Amino acid sequence: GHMKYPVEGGGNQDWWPNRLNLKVLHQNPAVADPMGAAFDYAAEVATIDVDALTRDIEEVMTTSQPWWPADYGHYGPLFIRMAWHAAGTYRIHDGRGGAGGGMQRFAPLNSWPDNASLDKARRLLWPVKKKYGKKLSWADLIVFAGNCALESMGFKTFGFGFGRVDQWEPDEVYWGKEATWLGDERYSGKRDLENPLAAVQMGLIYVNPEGPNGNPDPMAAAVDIRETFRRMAMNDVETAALIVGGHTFGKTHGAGPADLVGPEPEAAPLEQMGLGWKSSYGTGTGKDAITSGIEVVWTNTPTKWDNSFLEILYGYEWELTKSPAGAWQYTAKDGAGAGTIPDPFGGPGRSPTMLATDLSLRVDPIYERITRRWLEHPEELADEFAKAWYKLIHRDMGPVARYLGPLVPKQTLLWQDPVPAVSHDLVGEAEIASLKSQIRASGLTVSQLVSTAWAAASSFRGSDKRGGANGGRIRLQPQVGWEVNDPDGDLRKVIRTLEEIQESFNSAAPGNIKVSFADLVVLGGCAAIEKAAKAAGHNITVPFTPGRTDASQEQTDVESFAVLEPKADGFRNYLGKGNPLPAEYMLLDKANLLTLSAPEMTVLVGGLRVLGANYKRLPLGVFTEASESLTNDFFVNLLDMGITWEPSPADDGTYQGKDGSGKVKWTGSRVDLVFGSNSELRALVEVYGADDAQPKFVQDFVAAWDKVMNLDRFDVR
Amino acid sequence: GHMKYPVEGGGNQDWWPNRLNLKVLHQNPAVADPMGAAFDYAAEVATIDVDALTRDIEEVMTTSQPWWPADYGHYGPLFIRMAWHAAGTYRIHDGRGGAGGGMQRFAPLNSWPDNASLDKARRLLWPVKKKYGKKLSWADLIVFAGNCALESMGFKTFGFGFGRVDQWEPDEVYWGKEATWLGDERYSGKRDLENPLAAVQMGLIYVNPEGPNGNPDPMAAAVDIRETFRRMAMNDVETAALIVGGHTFGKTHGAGPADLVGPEPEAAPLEQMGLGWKSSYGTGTGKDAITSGIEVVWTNTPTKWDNSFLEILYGYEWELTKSPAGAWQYTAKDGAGAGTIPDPFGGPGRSPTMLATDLSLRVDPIYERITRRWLEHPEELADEFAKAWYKLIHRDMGPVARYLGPLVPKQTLLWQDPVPAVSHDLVGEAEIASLKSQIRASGLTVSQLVSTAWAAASSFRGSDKRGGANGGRIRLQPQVGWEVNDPDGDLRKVIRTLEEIQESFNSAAPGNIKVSFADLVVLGGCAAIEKAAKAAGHNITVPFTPGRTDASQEQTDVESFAVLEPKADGFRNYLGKGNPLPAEYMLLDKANLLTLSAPEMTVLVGGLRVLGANYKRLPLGVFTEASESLTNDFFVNLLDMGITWEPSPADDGTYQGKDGSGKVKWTGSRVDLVFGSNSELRALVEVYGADDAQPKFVQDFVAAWDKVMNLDRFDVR
Ligand code: HEM
Ligand code: HEM
Repeated sequence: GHMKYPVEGGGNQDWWPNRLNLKVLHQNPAVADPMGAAFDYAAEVATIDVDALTRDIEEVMTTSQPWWPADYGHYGPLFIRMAWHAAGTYRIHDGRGGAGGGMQRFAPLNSWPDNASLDKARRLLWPVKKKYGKKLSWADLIVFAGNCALESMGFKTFGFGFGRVDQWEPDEVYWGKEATWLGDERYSGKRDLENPLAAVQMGLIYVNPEGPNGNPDPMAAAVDIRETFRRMAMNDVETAALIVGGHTFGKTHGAGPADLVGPEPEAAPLEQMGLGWKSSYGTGTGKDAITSGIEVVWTNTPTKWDNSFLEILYGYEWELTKSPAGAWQYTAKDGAGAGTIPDPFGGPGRSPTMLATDLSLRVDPIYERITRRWLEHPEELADEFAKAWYKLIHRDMGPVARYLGPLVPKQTLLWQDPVPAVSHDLVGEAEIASLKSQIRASGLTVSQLVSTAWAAASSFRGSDKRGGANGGRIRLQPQVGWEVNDPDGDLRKVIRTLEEIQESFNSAAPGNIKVSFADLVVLGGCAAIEKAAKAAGHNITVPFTPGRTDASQEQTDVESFAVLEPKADGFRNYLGKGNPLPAEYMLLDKANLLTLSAPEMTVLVGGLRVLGANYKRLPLGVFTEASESLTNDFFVNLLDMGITWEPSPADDGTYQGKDGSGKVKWTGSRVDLVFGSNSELRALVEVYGADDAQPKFVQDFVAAWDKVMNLDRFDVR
Repeated sequence: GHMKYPVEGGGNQDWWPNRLNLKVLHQNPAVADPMGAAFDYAAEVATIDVDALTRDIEEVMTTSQPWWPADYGHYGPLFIRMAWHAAGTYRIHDGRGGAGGGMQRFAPLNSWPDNASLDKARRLLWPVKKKYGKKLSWADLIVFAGNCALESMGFKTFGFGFGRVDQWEPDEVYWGKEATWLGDERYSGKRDLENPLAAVQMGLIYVNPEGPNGNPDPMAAAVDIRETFRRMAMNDVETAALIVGGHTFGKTHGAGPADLVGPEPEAAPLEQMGLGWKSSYGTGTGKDAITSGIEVVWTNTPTKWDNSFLEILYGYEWELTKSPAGAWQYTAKDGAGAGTIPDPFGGPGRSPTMLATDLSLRVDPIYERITRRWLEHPEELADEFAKAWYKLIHRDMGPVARYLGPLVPKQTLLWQDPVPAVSHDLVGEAEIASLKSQIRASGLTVSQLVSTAWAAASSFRGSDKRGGANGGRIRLQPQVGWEVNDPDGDLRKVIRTLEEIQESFNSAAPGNIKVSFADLVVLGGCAAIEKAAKAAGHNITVPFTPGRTDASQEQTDVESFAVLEPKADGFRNYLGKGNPLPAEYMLLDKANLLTLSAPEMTVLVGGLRVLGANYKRLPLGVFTEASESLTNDFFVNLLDMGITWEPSPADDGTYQGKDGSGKVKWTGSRVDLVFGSNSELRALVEVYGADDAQPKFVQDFVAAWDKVMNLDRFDVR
């Protein structure tokens, strides 16, 4: 190999290929954001004229463009494939992917094989982004072009939510190890797909449309449809609703050989202006379009909503054939329905065709039972496509407070993890003071208060903005019984105590003030950090924002919440079994999911350790001789060159630090030691380990802790 | 080949390996900085008791630590090598390298081979940094330790300035193409060393202590030293003074086999806490230490400033031999000097030894008379050394206004590109605003105004902070006939039209207020920009700050301003020969040297296009029909899908954009089109191309233009 200029990719990653990459803790840095620091997209969208945006979109859908003429003179279908592919990268394991950041316009997703032709699809909406400017993000516009497409073609959607903030540097997500497009190195066992992935091959949204590995077997393809969709929050009924209702519109494109198709956008020459997949077949567009290489037209009304798709799937029998590019697809046997399917540009009619994956809705017994009922009762299909399409293009929006606009329905949806609305006067500065003191007298230790508070709030992840302390769910299933949160039972004693305090406060309160459990969980950790700063000779108040309310078990989807459990949390020195990488990489990934910077991550580790927040209260990293005191001792001792460190003899992932006498003074994990070893983190430890650093250490730790307690509080922003 | 998790370095560089890398425009992001936004290092280092610091560094130097015992009981020489290596990465071609950022504490410099065992040298200064905290940067400290060490051991230095701010992420710099340490792929012809490097192998500071490619030919090593040191801005006399000066102290370390020496710090295990090159030879430290493999001790006074080096070099005859690690070195003939050189731990005492690099001082012609002189005139050695060492260590610190502390001598130095201080008074606001008219009322157009301003300020590189507009040096050589600056065009006409009004404003005689040329070059472009903005319905005011003064040709080292000649500047669509990478890369690179953000680069290019700023006022990129109007036109037309780009049939590295009618309407270069092709740039373009964007673009343009005019103005901080 050869080392390159940094402007062409070079860097220290090339000299130490598996080195921690701290650039994950500064994604989308403000230096790259062209908008001012005072710019609030939510404020812009709140003033947008929806009825004008809609018409300008319908005006775009029905005005063909010579560089990509419109099938049946309507782009609606194409925009549905666009919105579905923007949302369709979402995966449940890490919450990443999805439409919430508009990431389909940047690499690598803009160049994914399955996003072929969507480069053109987005281009067609620039006239729309231009008329509306800073009031409309690309993220909102992309997904809204589909919801407008549906309504325009006969399907009344459930509603819509604006508020997706545009970004400027693509989020980096691990999409698989395969270095080859459409590669498959992601299965083991009996068809067990590698977590966190949610697609069968590198570059696909979900499944191969020619069946597994290209084997056009409907019954097997359905195993993949079932499972990739599951990993995208869709059950059997939602998946069938989605596939059916989607293919009620539009058509495939495979008019000619696929080896006539040029390089993907990110690899294209300059003169193409961001567009890729340029084809020398015929016009290279329109009647000669080559997208997937398949050539199917599911319905006889490609631009209206009706029950044609299932009528057709069930009213013919199907045999296997080749498209003009040689891809597998099915056709109606015995020349049935010849000439019955309309042409994208006026040519002769054609005869019905389906994909392998479409036959799976009839051949699979679960899906047969679902689709046959909709054949006989199509109105059930409308209701389920409404719900599933809503879920799909909103799944990563986070709490409802974040949904803006006049088309936002008012109904509770379990998959949003609802939280009740405030019912009483929120707790003021005088009651917050009283409660910090009541909690400090309750008998709960500093460690109990800070662990519970952290466990509740750190359940947030910024990929999809699920999780967090609002809801009160640390006392509901499944969070009460996550291994990290409750090794030996202390958690339910804390819960018990905090509920007595809330009850007695609420029955004595002045007037109509009431505190929720969810708030007292957070308030308690703020109360302990104050007490523990005082013990170190710092008088400081920890901020606190009331407003959380208490969700109920019935309002908490236990299985949906399953993906949020930490298999590893380095802030509590917790390392469960089965993580993809060593503990220090997981630490950074957890730091990334909490939207934390390296300085913020560094300060919270050191504080949490001396506060006793360690899982099982283990001594790993607890480099202090004070109890329940918020000092910067973690940083000072990490830098003590009078300690010698070796891997512990029991090969237990711990380290032994010996002082001059050869006696063991400290013990540590890989997560602790990486702060003294990694030359960027050690730099940060030298900041907080200096003699003049303890007041700054305390202030910056309070700020980082307050930032974690508020991660889901979009109700106050 | 396998894609990796981002946290482990994976990203879109893996799928398109030569793609354009924009993080180069957000090095040292703010969210990675642990110091506040309001952190003011200058205001901190001013508080420092400099005498106490010196005393503390002194106590470090004489207290051996057991994990790296001190040769001769004094870490002074180690600290000087440390300091020489921290500065000794500098190179004149890009002004990158040098001690200004303290980059030796980070990758890859912390792990370069020549920087061996300096990890322990930096580790020894932790008690000092700990004591002084935020009032003292590692950058200042590393360098200042070497200066203190000199004085400590008998050499009075010319002085020292503070003010090098610590950074928190490596600066990634091209250090060569070789993917092997000590590798060599940089030499073509006969000894021609690829620009813009300044060392003979990958991971070296200058040259190979065993002669070129290990050939201990002093005469041949002299060619490397000369060419190598000249690229770090040292001439024959400076260079001879540094080698003699440095090797007055200390020794080399090669006590046993180098394969007993473990991995370098960035590849070393966690438990080594940032250190590397751990060694199973004997104790692995001290008398058994191994750093380079050579075992030479130059002087009999290794902790004192003497002339013993040159009396040894000339008082003996040097024959070839080998250290205990297969290392080529030189030693006395005939068993001369037996026992005269003392051992660093009370050993028996040894014969004299030199490096091949050392013998270049006696074998080469030019070095031999520099040196033979000093053999009888150590007062001249001493004087040149302090002159050169001072420069070696402040080369990248920029304008002398930046030098902080009580140790800065006021003597002007020529390499500092000195600028006369504001003698008279400066123009107040009613004087500036009364003075723009008299530039507007000149045959000078925006094209000549706006451009010439740009050519002045754009002279600045952020790497070593040299160049810039202050100094009036555009009137002077070599910025006079810089092929970018004048295609033999209106520059003199604008120069003398401005001098004409310089002579004219000062001769007016209102009092003390005299006006500098330099200040008017800058002021021209400002008012021009104001006219353009009114030419487009914006009554605008472009900020302006007086203070520049005009230097003289006698105070302008011409050979030292050569390396500031842009072989490329995309911002005026210029591209000479020789550039190592395509146009778009050198656009990004030049914007990095300008300390510009990607939003800033974009708004700038867009504005300068529509102002004829372009080299030879060529039409490439000028996507507007107005002249000298300030619009976003460049962005709007860049996003015009009715335009069709293809390379120009003439293959000039240009393109044509036809409007469907087949007639070329726009033409452009790569630099122009990369903004409409690259997915991240086009995102920006689409902010400033939108309908509601015109005010913000002007607003953002003035701010970004202001930034470039004010780059070197450290004199107003
Ligand atoms: C197993 C599931 C699915 C498979 C295998 C699949 C595959 C495909 C393929 C291969 C194409 C056309 C590619 C080309 O143009 O060459 C397509 C088109 C399309 N897909 Fe699907 N898809 C699936 C699910 C969905 C879903 C969930 C939706 C939306 C809710 C959807 C909506 C559409 C639409 C509207 C088109 C028409 C595009 C146009 O008219 O230009 N598909 N699908
Ligand atoms: C052609 C130029 C130079 C070459 C090839 C060179 C080479 C070397 C080498 C190989 C070592 C051995 C380090 C070890 O094994 O411990 C060394 C040590 C040293 N160098 Fe140089 N050097 C050069 C210029 C300089 C300059 C310009 C200075 C200072 C102005 C300097 C100061 C020192 C000092 C003080 C040491 C001793 C450090 C100690 O005692 O640990 N050298 N040099």
